[PDB]
Amino acid sequence: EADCGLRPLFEKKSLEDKTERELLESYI
Amino acid sequence: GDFEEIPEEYL
Amino acid sequence: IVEGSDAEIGMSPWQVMLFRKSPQELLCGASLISDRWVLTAAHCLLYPPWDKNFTENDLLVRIGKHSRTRYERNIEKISMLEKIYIHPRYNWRENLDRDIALMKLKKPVAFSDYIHPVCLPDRETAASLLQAGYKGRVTGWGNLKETGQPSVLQVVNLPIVERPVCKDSTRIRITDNMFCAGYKPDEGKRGDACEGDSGGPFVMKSPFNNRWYQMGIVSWGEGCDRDGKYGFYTHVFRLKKWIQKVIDQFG
Ligand SMILES: N[C@H](Cc1ccccc1)C(=O)N1CCC[C@H]1C(=O)NCc1cc(Cl)ccn1
Ligand SMILES: *[C@@H]1O[C@H](CO)[C@@H](O)[C@H](O)[C@H]1NC(C)=O
Ligand code: NA
Ligand code: NA
Repeated sequence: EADCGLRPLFEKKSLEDKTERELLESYI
Repeated sequence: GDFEEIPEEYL
Repeated sequence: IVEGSDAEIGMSPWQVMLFRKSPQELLCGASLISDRWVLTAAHCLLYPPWDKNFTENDLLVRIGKHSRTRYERNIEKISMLEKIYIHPRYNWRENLDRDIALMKLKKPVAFSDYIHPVCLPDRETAASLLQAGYKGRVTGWGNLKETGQPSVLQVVNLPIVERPVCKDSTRIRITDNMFCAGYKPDEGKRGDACEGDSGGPFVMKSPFNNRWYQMGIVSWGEGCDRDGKYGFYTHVFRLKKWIQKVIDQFG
């Protein structure tokens, strides 16, 4: 669980998915 | 029932 | 999922499909929280009003999936259940209060590009993220409309709704163990979970450590994507002590 919530194909490679920015922008 | 059959080992 | 989009490959590697052995069909969504534990909604396994009461041997868990119906050879892994644990105060008689269940796998699942556990929130992360307006993400292979089925995993982002608005949308008694999410009629955008998405994760990406946390479990709604209605989610953090007790004792 030390590695939980970090996706091999996104966070682990520093790639962003197509809509995660929408979430970040809502965290005002 | 439009699911592809899974390997028998799992059933 | 109504009004969502196709997931990208590996976008939700904690997504689990609960799969009925006979007849072979999708039962529910669920989520991978460690190599041996899967989290889902209690009503996926136990719901007496519809004569639903599944035992371990009735079910399989399918992990790493993208296509709904295909057998994804070399990608998905299919696991048998060792034991089901349903919350002892799960209220199926009234409002689905404490709609949460754990499933222990017979053997640990191997993590891969497509299979990886989501985090469970600590108090601080919950306090910081569970705020009206903040958006989470819901995923599943459920119906695309209230009254067909997707070819692949669907995803939609939805804002958490103010508690008074949640309460005023329904005649159902809402508890502190639930939150609601979805757009208001005037917001223009839409989207919702639907039949078959139950048990799936509502996740948020922490802007503090850039990790994904499961804040909610898809629980109930009146219809799907109806104006003036909202999806209701089990509040995972509020039930975290039970989760830890189960994993501690039976892990
Ligand atoms: N339609 C009922 C409403 C309800 C609520 C409390 C108690 C009894 C009935 C419902 O959503 N469900 C009754 C059985 C399980 C659940 C369901 O279908 N849940 C799926 C779902 C979840 C979400 Cl968030 C949105 C849309 N549909
Ligand atoms: C559900 O199934 C188990 C096993 O058959 C049974 O013991 C239980 O009483 C049933 N009904 C419930 C949990 O409401
Ligand atoms: Na009300
Ligand atoms: Na709605």
